[PDB]
Parts: sequence; structure tokens; C-alpha cells
Amino acid sequence: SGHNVIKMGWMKIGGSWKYSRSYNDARRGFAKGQWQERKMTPRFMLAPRVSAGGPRNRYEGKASFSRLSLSKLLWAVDTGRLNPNETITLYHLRNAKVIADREVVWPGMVLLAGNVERVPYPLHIELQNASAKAIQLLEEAGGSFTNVYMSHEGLYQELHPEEFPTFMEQELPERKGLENFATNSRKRGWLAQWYEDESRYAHPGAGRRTAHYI
Amino acid sequence: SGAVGRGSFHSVVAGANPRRIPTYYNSAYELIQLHRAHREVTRNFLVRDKVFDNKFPGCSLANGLFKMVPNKRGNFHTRELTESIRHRTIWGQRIQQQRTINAAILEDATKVLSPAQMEDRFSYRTPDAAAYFSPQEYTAANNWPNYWQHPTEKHVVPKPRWRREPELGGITRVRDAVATPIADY
Amino acid sequence: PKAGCEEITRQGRRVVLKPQEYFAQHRMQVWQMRFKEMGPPFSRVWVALGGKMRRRRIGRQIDVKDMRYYWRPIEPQYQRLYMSRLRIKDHSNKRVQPMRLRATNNDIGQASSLKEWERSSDRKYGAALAPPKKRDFEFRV
Amino acid sequence: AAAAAAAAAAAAAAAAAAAAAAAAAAAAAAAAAAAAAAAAAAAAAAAAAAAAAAAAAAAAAAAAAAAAAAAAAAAAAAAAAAAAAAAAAAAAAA
Amino acid sequence: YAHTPELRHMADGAAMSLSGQRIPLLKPTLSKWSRQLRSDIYDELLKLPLRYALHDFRTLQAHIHASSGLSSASPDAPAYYAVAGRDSAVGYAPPLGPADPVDVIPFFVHRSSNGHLPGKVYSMNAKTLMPAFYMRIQNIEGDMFRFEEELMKIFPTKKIFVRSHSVYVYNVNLDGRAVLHHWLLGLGF
Amino acid sequence: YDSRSSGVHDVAPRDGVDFMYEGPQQVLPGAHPLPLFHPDNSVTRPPVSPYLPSPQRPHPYFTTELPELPHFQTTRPIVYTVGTMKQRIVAPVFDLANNVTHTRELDPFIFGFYPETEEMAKNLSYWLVRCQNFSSKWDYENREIWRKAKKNWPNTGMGMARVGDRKNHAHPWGAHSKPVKPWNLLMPTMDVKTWSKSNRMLVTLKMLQGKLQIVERLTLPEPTQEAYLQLCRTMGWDVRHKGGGALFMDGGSRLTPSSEYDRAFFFGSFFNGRNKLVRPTLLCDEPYDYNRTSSKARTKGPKGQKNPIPINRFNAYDALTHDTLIITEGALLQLEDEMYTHKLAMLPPHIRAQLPERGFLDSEVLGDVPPALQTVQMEAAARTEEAEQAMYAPYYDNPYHPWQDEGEASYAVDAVEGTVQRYIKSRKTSWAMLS
Amino acid sequence: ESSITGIYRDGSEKAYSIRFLSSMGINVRFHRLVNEGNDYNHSFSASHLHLQ
Amino acid sequence: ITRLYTSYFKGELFPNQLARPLERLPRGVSLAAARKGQRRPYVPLGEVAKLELQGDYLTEGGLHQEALEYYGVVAKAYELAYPKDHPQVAGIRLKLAGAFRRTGRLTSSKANCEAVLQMLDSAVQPPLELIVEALFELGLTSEAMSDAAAGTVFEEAVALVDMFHNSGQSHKMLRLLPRLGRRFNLNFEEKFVYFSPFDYDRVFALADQCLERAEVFYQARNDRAGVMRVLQQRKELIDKKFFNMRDFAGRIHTMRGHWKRRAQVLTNAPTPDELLRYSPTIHQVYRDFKYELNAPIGREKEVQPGVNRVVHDMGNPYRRSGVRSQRMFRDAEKNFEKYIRA
Amino acid sequence: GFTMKYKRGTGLWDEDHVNDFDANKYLSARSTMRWYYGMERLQTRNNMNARRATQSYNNNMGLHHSGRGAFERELERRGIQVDKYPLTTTTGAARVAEMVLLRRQELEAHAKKAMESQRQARRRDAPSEWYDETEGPLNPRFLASMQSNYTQVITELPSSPVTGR
Repeated sequence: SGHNVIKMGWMKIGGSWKYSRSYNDARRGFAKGQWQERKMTPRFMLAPRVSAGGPRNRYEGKASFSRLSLSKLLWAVDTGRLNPNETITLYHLRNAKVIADREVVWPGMVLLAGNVERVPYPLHIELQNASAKAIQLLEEAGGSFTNVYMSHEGLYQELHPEEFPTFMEQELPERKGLENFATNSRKRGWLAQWYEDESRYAHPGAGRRTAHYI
Repeated sequence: SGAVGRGSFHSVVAGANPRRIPTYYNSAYELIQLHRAHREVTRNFLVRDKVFDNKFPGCSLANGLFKMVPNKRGNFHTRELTESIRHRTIWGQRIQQQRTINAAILEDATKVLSPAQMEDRFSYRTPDAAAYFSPQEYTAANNWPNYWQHPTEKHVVPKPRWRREPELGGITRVRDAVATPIADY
Repeated sequence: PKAGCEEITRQGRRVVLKPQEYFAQHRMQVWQMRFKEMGPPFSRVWVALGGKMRRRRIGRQIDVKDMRYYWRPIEPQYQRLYMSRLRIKDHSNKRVQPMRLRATNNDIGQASSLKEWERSSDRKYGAALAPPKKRDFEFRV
Repeated sequence: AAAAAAAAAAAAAAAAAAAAAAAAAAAAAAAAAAAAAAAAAAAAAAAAAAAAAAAAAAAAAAAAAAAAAAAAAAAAAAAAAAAAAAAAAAAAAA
Repeated sequence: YAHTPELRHMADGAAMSLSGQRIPLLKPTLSKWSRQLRSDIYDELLKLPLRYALHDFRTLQAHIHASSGLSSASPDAPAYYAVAGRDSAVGYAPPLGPADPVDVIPFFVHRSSNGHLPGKVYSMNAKTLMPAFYMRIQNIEGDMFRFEEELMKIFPTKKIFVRSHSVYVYNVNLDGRAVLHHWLLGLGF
Repeated sequence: YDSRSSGVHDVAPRDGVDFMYEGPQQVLPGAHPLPLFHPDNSVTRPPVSPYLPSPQRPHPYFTTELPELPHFQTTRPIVYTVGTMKQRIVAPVFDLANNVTHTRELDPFIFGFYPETEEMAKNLSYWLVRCQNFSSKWDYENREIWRKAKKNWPNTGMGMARVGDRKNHAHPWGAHSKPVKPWNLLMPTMDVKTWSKSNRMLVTLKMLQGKLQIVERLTLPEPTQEAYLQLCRTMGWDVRHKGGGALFMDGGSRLTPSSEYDRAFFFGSFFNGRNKLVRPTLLCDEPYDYNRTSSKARTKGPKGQKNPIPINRFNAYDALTHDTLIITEGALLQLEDEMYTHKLAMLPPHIRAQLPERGFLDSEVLGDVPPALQTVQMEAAARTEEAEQAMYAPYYDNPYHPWQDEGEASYAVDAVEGTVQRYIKSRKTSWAMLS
Repeated sequence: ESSITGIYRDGSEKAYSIRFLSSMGINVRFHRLVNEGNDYNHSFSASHLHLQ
Repeated sequence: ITRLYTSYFKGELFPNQLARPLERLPRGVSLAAARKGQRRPYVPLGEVAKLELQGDYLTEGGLHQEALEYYGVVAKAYELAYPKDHPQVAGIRLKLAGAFRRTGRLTSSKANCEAVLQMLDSAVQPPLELIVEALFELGLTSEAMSDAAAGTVFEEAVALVDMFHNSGQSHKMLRLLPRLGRRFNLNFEEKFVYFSPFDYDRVFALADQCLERAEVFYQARNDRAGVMRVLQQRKELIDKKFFNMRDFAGRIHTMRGHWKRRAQVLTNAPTPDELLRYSPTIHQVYRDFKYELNAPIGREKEVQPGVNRVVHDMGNPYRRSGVRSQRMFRDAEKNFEKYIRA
Repeated sequence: GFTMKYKRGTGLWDEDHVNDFDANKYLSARSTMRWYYGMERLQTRNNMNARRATQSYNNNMGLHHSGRGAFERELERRGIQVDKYPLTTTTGAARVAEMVLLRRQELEAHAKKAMESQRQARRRDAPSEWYDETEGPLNPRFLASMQSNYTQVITELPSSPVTGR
């Protein structure tokens, strides 16, 4: 019930308008934007822009995972949301309401072990590209971890499994995701033991297979 | 997909999870969701099988039909209900499969230790349990919303001296005069 | 209009709901390439690339002490000038924070995660960020 | 760390000097914590007499706020209180 | 002591990024999810005049026999059967109940559906991102006014307000959140 | 102020209605040392309760089993929570013959949630804006006035005001530039947290005041309006338009719960007085809005939630404009059922882990307990669902036994197509998804 | 009618609007009809310090 | 800006300065009966008042003999100034029986602080804060006489406080005053304006030392239940005082301008010790249907009477619309009859 | 456009998932019927057009009004069932509603007999400690309801408090 006359404070309705010039400008949405500063050129006109895309241009395909703290997981298995008997995957987290569904965007998640030093019970997890110390922690506890990196429709066919009667065949990850995460022997990528087959895939014997192009 | 504690089809790697130290987990959180997941399909059916019973003469031209166009029902069954059954079943299976592990745990203990030591081992009793279930027993804290009615602070309330009145019409009437009020500076 | 008159007897045009704006207008493309906002919330600084830009003749005899490629934060006034365009998504609400410059995964998630979207299977979970589905081989137009 | 030199700037543009580690992620973690003006480079505490800088904006703000008549006098030019009152205002427009 | 040219390593947590090994030696580490405790904070609570004798820091620890001793999760003698809610490297543990078996604490704080404690640090006018924070203790129950008093003996100079559901403490950053929990932990809640 | 210094009261008493002040020994009509805008005694708004509300006894009901009439328990076991009353609430249920048949516990979660005003306000503030005709709030605009387009006179040479195309709010034909059309307004959103929590704290205040009364059945023996008005005289429901009236949450008898009313009562429930009839649930649907960004620009109706709460639910405006609350025992069971899975998820973990011991989590689906007494409609749908539990036998898409073969699948990756296929005994059972 | 009104023994009267007036502010107005005599509306100036 | 206060600063106003009334006994209640339940000619008082304040200043200085004299005079001029057994002439000796006891003369002390009570019970309604000041002197001169049997009068003195001291009216007005401040970061010392019951309610402060001088007794004699019989009472005495001060926080930040809210904040507010005592269910408003137009469905004759009058119908608003909307509502007046007939 | 047609006829009752923004915080007893007959109307008036649509539409596309064509006309002749899951029909689910209505009418019949037992078992004439009002007085307009339980007059309390004997 008052008028925030700038540089003068709240004023009564029916009060004095003699000193509300720049206020009648702000209400009209008219923005000068400090443009009387012709003399001093801002960083805007003198800032070389790298990366014709941008500093953090999230082009299609950029593998930007949504961070999942490891300490948020170990807090939900002793609270009682997660049953440590079973191979904890992305389906439970969404259904155990451990993490909201606004967090999960392709590619799914990432397990980060910061300010966590030990994990007492063995744990078996399927996430996309946990960090290094997050992996070593789980491996040191008897439990294990794998890197289930998958295409988009792999995420949907997994997070909503009660919408498919049978197993629609799931496409391999693309090349930039293959060599980085899935085929990575170090990151426990799931396609690593297959890429290291040698007998096939790591070197054919099938005629079509021989051309990686086919 | 995963959705059951077996590992998804992504065990094409030799990542079969062995040496599972079989823990005793009582499915306390799961058994709620199933109780909810079961309550949905039980209603998702009720919505699916609503037939008109319009209590008004104007809308008595449809008084014995399903409220949902035949397509919209076979559509509601194959989409918005058959995913409410694969849900409870996914909940139900994830519990019947775990209770098979509570079997081995409670049956490897009944043969090594006393029923006195089990309800100390496989029981999640807590020092303040009565604060939520049987509140007549708890005294270590004042858990009441109306704390001023707890026994330990009931003295704070007044004890008025009331009395009925016959000529007032059964009106009850506190028999204490009102303290002289403050009126001026 | 009083009660009834030739200005209301007849029937000029009528007006319906106004369409909205793009939800993220105020993160203008011209900034998403100049700056990058860094730091913890309540310490958001907008750093921009630092150093001269002139393209001399064939001089430039030192490439090593050439531009050091450092991000240095923009002048404190202008950060408030641009950020002022970001707050006006929900004015009058001390609650909310400024809409960030670059999108965040919770923003890209919460956008299509409402109840109203729960059945939009495609485009859910950021389908527009993944590489496309391998189209059919008997595909044709 | 006592300086006794023309100390330096910070680690904006960095030539990394390794000793032994994993260390395969230094200049990708030395330009990652360098833009937020930060540690994870140890920050090299220099210039132990940074008091003379806290005593400049002590003077460069007590000699420029007195450029507008510092005035522990009053609400300036009272002359109409000192009888008694509750001063109202005078909008600036100036 | 500038003769030791080391000690540069002890530097700040303001104006400079703080993470990993370099976390401030006063700044606590109790987060929402990693309920870490500290002995420094616990002595302040144990050397302050208050009723409601806190719990001994001995019997307050959630973190410090087949194959030479087994973990606290009741991994059973077979080194096989283990029990769900018994060990937690994240610091979780149920309440311990009040330490004085002759006293009736007048307020009962109620942990939340995820096992938290009701203190959350908000900001005054977050729109302009103002670095002025307060607290709010939402899950209080019981004689929440006699809960306000105990906060005064800990926070004598903080503007403390009280409503039917919450208890606001003003000008309390993320640190006064940690100091609050160590009280509600030691208090047996 | 303090103008009109004379001429208010004629300086004389009335004929036989004005009484001077005898003295401080007698009592006047209305006097009370508390500020009460609606002053009521136990004759005008008589609370239907065993005791009389008091600061001594926490609620005007039995807190302990009176042994001269049988004791019923709630359907679902009771766990006490944050706002609960922490004491038994045993409430004598009534009979349509104005009797007291049996006594019955009341779930502290629903009926013992101690009220708070800063939340029942959100219930009322939501209603006073939701219960509001928006389409009536329609005014013209500048561009709906049908006047000439040209400046109604050359702005300079005329001895007039500098104005062109006079169709503005200053004139008696113009209209506001930014007027109030329906779709500009707001239908506020309201989730399940703050709707239930608000409502449960209203059926508690209706207890703490003593205006609560559980009833066995609300059926009229015949569908007339006579049997309705006669049912209120015997049971004592002052329902005249001026005197405070009853609020009828209706759910059928104890053994025959029913979310819908009884055609006998429903038809007799219509009477121009202070009577209401509401649905036997406190929870409500999850709020959605599709036209959230004015996408459908052909819409009429307020911005905000496009899923408003229907008027016949239990709100805070008719929770107080109708004094007596009249719940049926069928309505009780549904409240305890739908709120059950709600109070359990609203517990701390260390306590939620003791429920499977105390018989809180006996799953009617794993057979660990015979099926609980369910609503007539929601059991009918459980007999249907149980009936067809067999038709999905011969198909691999069965919902009750999904993925029968997840033990024999032999997943095989090929690198000519982007395919991970699975074989069940050397026969491919994956399905290439159509496009 | 929201007005307290006193009748003085010379026929004079006075009213005191108590609309929106709390109980404490009615008693104060109660005690202010018994006080005055309702005989003269005199301005407290230096000339009218003495009525006779 | 600040204020130097180097000139004379006239006082501020505040609701802590209201003239709080005294405290008495109810009408018929007499002291000796309540206990066993558990113009004037000129006298220079204004000058002797200065003559006893030099006793209150003296007896509080350790000069207990000189104080006795100053009290002697002022106790003489009072038994002449006021009539017999006046509430004042009884109270001055309570400063004399103390000044006696602090000079060895306990024999006259009890002879004095017992003389007052016959001036108190024999009165009409005695000053309640005095009968707790006498029953304290009677309890202290018994200590000086070293008689443990003569020590169970404290607990009997406070038996009158707990019974006859409505502990609300001390902090009735001061209860909402924190809702008066409207600034949050400057002059915010008004949101915490705290007035202390020891400094504002003397009878409460008196009743405290009783229940602290009574504890030291039972502590001295190595009495166990006696100590607890007091300590729990000393807490129950204060707990029902801190309760009458509680209140929730209204707005917290700086509300600007709404200065006219100065009427809803500072006003007569029902104290928590009263809002329950006189609850609208225990203490029922008397409503005489002779002056109203409503009564329960059976008491239909007892309304404010009228003149020649015949009930036309119920004012169903659709009686105005066309006759087809009055062909409905036909029997709704018939049906409603026998609903209000017994 | 997008308006959630997959939620319209999917309420439990017939008043949800429908924008009744034109409400009124007091609906007269004449204006509540009309609100019921309203919400009851635009569920039948809604679909009785979406049935007339899809039946008149098949008649024009050359099918059976229900949607059957040539093939699924033959299968019913051969004795083969045509649709995968035959969902319970009108006569089906309007028959289950005559189960949970018929056992309850029999369970609520016998409950008359079991209530009389446990009510004519513990049948005192002097009420227990609940007849006290040392804390809070009693509701005399309620005592008229406990009166039919005993024989001793509970409906007469003296003006003095009742100690509860």
C-alpha cells in the first residue's frame, strides 16, 4: 500500500510525486540501463569469447551427469530405504524416493565420494561413471560397482520397466560414449569385458563383423 | 531393465555379484509402498469399472452403461492399470524374495541362541519407542502438543471453582470474581 | 462503460489470454558466450575472458607472453545490471533466487518433470540431449 | 610466508612443476581452481603488512565522506530544533 | 613466527576455495547427509551451564568375532548373517534417550522422515542473494517455550523468536546449525 | 471522531425492555470477561459430548474404556505423531434413535491432530478464493469499445484537450487499459501436504470444542424430506437456517462402508437450511495445470491449478458455518485407510523400522493376514481384480507373473547392428522395437 | 448505537463514540462523564485561568 | 542521530507505568478464617514519609538501631493519622518488628508482627501483599527465636499466595508489548521488552523468599521431605508465572508504516491464567432469549416478544422469481412445521 | 490441444478432474442439486456424444458400430473368442456389486445379534468413574442419551459439582 520511490523510500498514496521522476520510469518498464556511460567501455565490448559455442555449451551428446553424493546413498540404506541385499540401480532410487526424478537426465547419474572414507557393508551398484575414489570405496568393501552407460531409450526402458512386457533390444552407446565410459576397463564399464573379447568384437571371425563399419 | 534385485541386463559383463553376505532386512519401507501400490490397482480397477447410475431423471438415458467409451476402457486397462499391477508385483516380488533371506537368518539363529537374545538381535527396539506407539508410558520427555496439560506442568493451569445455575437455564458458571482491572496511567 | 451505450451497444473486438514469453529469455545468447558465472550461491561472480583483442599486422613476435588466457570477473556494477534481468522471473518473492545464466540439470529436469508431463514418454529425462535413435534402414521420404 | 621481494601475482597462467603422484591431472586441476580465485593451489600467503591497505580505505572513505561535510554537527543546519521538535524531512531532488 | 616459512598452508576459508584436505580447522563438517560430530563443539555444550545433562561423548559415538572381531553391523559368527540397521559409516544412529533417568525434558524434537533434525538455515531475502541467514527448528514439540530458553543459554546474543510450530534463531549461518545438532544429539534426541 | 456529541440515545428508557443497573450482585445478558463475537452457552450451541470442554480434561470425551457398553477398536493400528494428542480418544458412537450403542477409539492422527491457526488459515484462504465466481469478474478494455479510430479532433487548433480517440477510462464509455478479465485471476494451488494437514486439524478442533459425534448409520427409512427433518428432531440436530447446523460427512454403516451416500439420505439431504453433506475423505487429488504458460490462448478461467477442489469436500468455511460435525462409521474406516500409508511414510526411520513387528505392515497381498474390511466399492473392485487374475495365464505379458524367463536369458551383443539381444534356449526372444 | 451517553443534573448531556473501542477504552470514557460538569467550553488560555 | 541526555529529558510514556491496583482478599474471606482453611485532621504525612524512607534506607544499610528510631516516630504518627487497624498502621509495624528483630529484641518482634494480624483479619479486605509480609516476619522472628516447630508458617504463608494471588494481573498489559516494536535491525530492543515478576509482582517476590527461607530450615535440620515439599512448590510458584508471560512472535521483520495497529496490540488482553479460568464453556455467557430472536428448537415461545404477528413463511429467496420457481418450495413450509413442533 | 483427456473420466467420484472455477462458498439447497445434476450431466452428456461419434463413425467407415469388421465377425461364428482379455462387462461388475452388498447385509444382520450379547452382558445401572466431573462438568443434553443405558437417573445433577460416585 505504498510506492517504493527509489532514492526516497516508501511513500504514501496520495503523497508527494515531485521527487518520483525515475520511479515513473521504472514503472513504465523503460530501461535506460546506465547508458549515459558512453565514456567507459564495459567488459562486454572487450571480452574475447572462446568457443564459438560457448564456455559451457551443452551441445547434444555432451555427457554431463547429475551429481549424486555417495553419502546420500549410505544414508538411505541405514535409514531403510534401500535393501543392501540387492543390486541397487536407478530404478530403486527413483522409487525409494532417494532422489527426485528431476535430477535424472541423460546420462543418468554419477556417484561422488567426497567427505566419505569408509563403507562398512558390501554394496553392489549400477550407476553411470562413478568417480575413482567412489569406485575404490565400494570395491574395498567387498561390494562392487559397474558403469551401466546406456543410450536414452535405455534409461526409459529401465526407469519405467512396468511399461514394457518383454525386453525390447537395447542399442549400444554411441562411439563417444563407448570409448569413454562403457568400453573403459578402468571405469568398470559394462561393455569392457565384451570389448576385450578378442575372439569376437575385439577382432571378429563372423564375416559381417569383420568390417566394424559392416 | 533392473527393478528387481538381480542386476539388469547389463550383466553381460562378468559382474555377477557373488559372496552376498545375506543381511536381515525387514522390508519396513517396502511393505508400505506395497500397501500403497496395492491400494492403487485396487482403485484403478474401481475407476475402470464405473458404470452409470445417474440418480437424476434427466441423465437416465445412460443409466446402465460404463462411464468410459469402450475404447477408453480397453485403453485405460492396457495403459493406466496394467502398469499398476506390474508395479505391486514388482513390489510384491521384491519382498517375497527378501523374506526368503529372513528365513535363513531367523532359522540359523533359532538353532544357535535363545529367544531372549534374538529380540535383542533381530529387533529394532529403541529407548523411545513408546513415545509413538503407547504414549501412556513415556515420561522421559514432554511430548505433548498441549504441554500445559502434561502431568508435570498441569499445576500451571488454574483450578476454577464452578457451579451450575438453575435459574440461568442449566448454565454453568465459575464462582470466582474477576480481578480488579487496570484502567489508567 | 456506464451501463449501456453506443460504445457498448455494438461490439468491437474482444480480447483473450495473452501468450507468454520464452521462459528463459533473459539468459540472452550474447552473455552465454561472453561470461561464465562461478562460485557458490551468495558468491556468484561473473568472470569474462581477460586481455586485449587487437589483431595487429604481422608483428606479434611474442606468442608466449601473449594473452595469458585468464578469466577475470567483470565489473561489480555490470554483474548487477545483467543479473537484474534474471531476477524478474518472479519479482516480489524474497524466496526465490536469480535464474542462473546457463541451464542446470535440475532446471532441465524440473522443466519437464511436472505432473502435467508425466505421460510424455518421449522428451522425458532429457531425450533432446541424447544422440538420436538409430533410424530405420528401410526409412525413406 | 614472509615475502621480501616484489612478490608476484597469483597463479592465473600456470607453469606446473610436478614432483611425483598420479599427477596426470594437474594442469586440468590447476586451471580448474584458478578461476574461482582459490586454494587447491595453496594461495601463497604474502604481504604480511596488509594493514596499511585496511587503513587506506579507512582514510580514503573518511576523507571522501568528509568531502560532503562529515558533520557530527547535527542533521545539518538545525537552527529550528534546539527549541524542541521532531524533524520531519526535506526530500532531496538534489 | 615468520621464521617457519611453512604455515602458509594454514590460510583461510574466505576469498579462497576450500575443499578436500584443506577444510577449515574450525568449520564443522556436519552436513544434511553425513552426520559428522566434533569434540570441540561438544565441549562448548558440556562446559555451559544448562539443565538436561547431555550424553557422554563416549556413549554418543556411532563411529570410533569369527575372523578376529567383526564389524558393528552384527555380521554374525558365521561371518555370514548380518543385520540391516546396525552400522553406518555416514554417522546415522537412532536417538539414545535422555541421560538423566529422573528428569522430564519439557520439549521433544521429532526427527524427520529421513532421520534429520529440524534446523535449516535459510536466507533473508534470497532474491537479492543476501548473505544474512537465520535458522528454523520446525519439528519442535512439547513446551517449545522452555525450548526457547535453552537456546538462549547457548545463543545469548541471537534474536530468538517462537511460534506454535517453529523457533527462529536469527543470524545463524551453517555453523550454528552444526552446534545445534550436537546439542540435540547429546540431549538424547 | 467524537463528533456527534449528542443526539444518539433519546434520554429516556424504553417501555418494558430497558433495565437500569441493579448492582454488581446480579448478572446481565451477554456479559463475559472474554472477547467473544459469537457468544454461546451450552443451550444455544450445545456440544454433543460426554463431558463439557474444559482446560482440565484435554477433550470432552472418554479417555478410557467405560465398561457399561462394548468397546470397538480402530481398523488400522494407531501410531502417535508430531501433532497428535498423545492420549486415547474414545468417542461414544450414536444410533439413529438417539442412543449410545458402543464406544470406539479414534485415530489420533486424524482426530487428535492438535489445531494450529497458521495452517487452518491456508485452508480458509484457499477456499475464500477458490469458492469464487471468476467469470463474473469480467470488465471491458480499451479495445472493446467500438469507437472511431481517428483522433476525435485535430489536437492543436481546437480549444480542447490534447486527446485522440477518446475511448479511455477517464470517459464514461471507455474502459481500463489493463482490466480484470476472468483468466487474469488466480485459482491458488493446494497440494496434499497442506490440504490434509489443514483438514485433519479441523476435525480435531471440532472435537476439542465438543461438536463431534460419530453415528452408526445415516440412512433414512424412506427417501422423503419428512424422514430427514424428523431424524434431526429425535437425534437433536438443530438445522434451522439461523441456528447453528450440522455437517454430514457420510460413509455408510460400519460393516457396509460406501464412499457414495445413500440414495435414501441423499434425496432427503436436500433442505434449505444450515445442513451440508460432504465426501467421506480428507485427502485430495494432486494439483496439475496444463495451460501453465498461456499456451492454450483460447482458455477461460483463472491462471493456476486447472484441477480445483470440488465444493462438496470438507473445507474450513463450512467447517465453521456448520457447528456440529456428524461423521458416520463408514466414513471413519475410509479415513483410517487412506491416511494409513500417509502416517507411516511420515515417521522417522528408526521408528518406521519397528512397524513390521507391531503388526502395522501385515500385507493383505502376501497373504500374511486375511483381507481387511474394505469399502463396498473398493471391495467390489477387489473381487473383479481377483476374478480375472487368471485370464493372463497363457500370455508372456502377464502382469501378475512378469518376466517369467529372466533366469534363462543369454544376452548376446553384436557389432553389426546396435543390438544387445537375449536368447532363451538358443531362440531369440528380444523384440526389435518398431521405430 | 455505538455511543456512551451521560445525563447531567441540569439537563445537559454528552456522547462518546465507542465504535471499534476496546473495553479498556470504554471504562476510561465511562470515568470521563462522571468527572466533567458539562457547564462551559472554555479554552485554557492565560485569560481564562480564573473563572471568577 | 543519538541523544546526549545532557539536558533534562522528560520521561517517555509506556504501558509498564500503569497504576497497577493492589491485591486483597475476596469479600467475605477473613484472614484468620482463611488461614485456618489451610475526613481526617491534618498530620504531616508528607514529612513523615520522608522520615520512614530514611528507615528503609537505614535498615537496608546495616544501621538497624538508628532505623528503629526513625521507624518509631513514623509508627507513632501513623496510629494517630489513620484510624484503628487501618491497612496502613498495620503495615508500618511490619517494618518495626523487623527492625526489632535485627536488634536482639525478638521478644517485642513477635509481640509486634503478631499485633498486625489482628488489624488485618479484623478489617474488611486486607492488602494481600501485606499478610504475606506479616506472615513472613512471623516466620523470621521464629527463626531468630530458634524454634523449628515455629517454622512451618512459611509454607502456610504461601498457601495464601497459591490460593489468593491471581498471578495474571501482574503481567497482563506487559504481555503483548513486544508486538509493539516494528523495527528489526535498529531500535529492535523493543521486541524483547522484558519486565521481571520479582520487580513487578512484590507478593510473588515475597512468596519466593518464604519458599527459600523455608528450604534452608529443612536443609539445616537435615529434613528431606520438607525440602522437597518446598522446592516443588517454589517451582510451581514460578512456573505459573512464566506461563502468564508467554506469547508467540507476530511479525518479525520491519513492518513499515502501519502505525494505526497501535490499537490492536496494546489493549486489555485476557491473560493465559484467565483465558482458561473463565473459559467460555466452564464460564458460560448468560444469554436471555427475552432480548434476542432465536432459541433452541423447543424454547420457541421465549423470544423477545412482539405485536400482532403471523409467520408468513420461510424467506426462501426464490419466492421472488416466477411462479414456476414458487411451484417448487410448495411443501417446504409444510414440512418445516412439524420439525419445530414437539 | 493438450488438456489431459487421459484423466477426465478417471476420478473415483464424478466431481474431480473438472474445472468448476465457477463455485460459490454458499450453494443454496436448490443450487446444490443443480451442481450435482451438473457434474452428473457432463459425464454422461460428455461420453454419450463420444459414443454417438465412434458408432456413427464406424457406420461410415464400413464396420460394425462397435468396431468389428469382416474377420472379427467370422471368429465369433467359428466359436473362437476374438479379443485377448474379455474385461468384465456391465452385467459382470453390476453383479459383483451384488456380492459385497449381500454379505454385508447378512454380516450387518448378524451384527444385531452379536451387539446385543456384549451389550446385555456388561449392563450396569450405576455408571463408573466416567460419571465424574471433578475436572470438567457434564453435558446434560448428552445425559439424555446415556439415560437409556441404565435405570438410575443420570439426567439429574445437583447445581453443586458431582464428585462422581
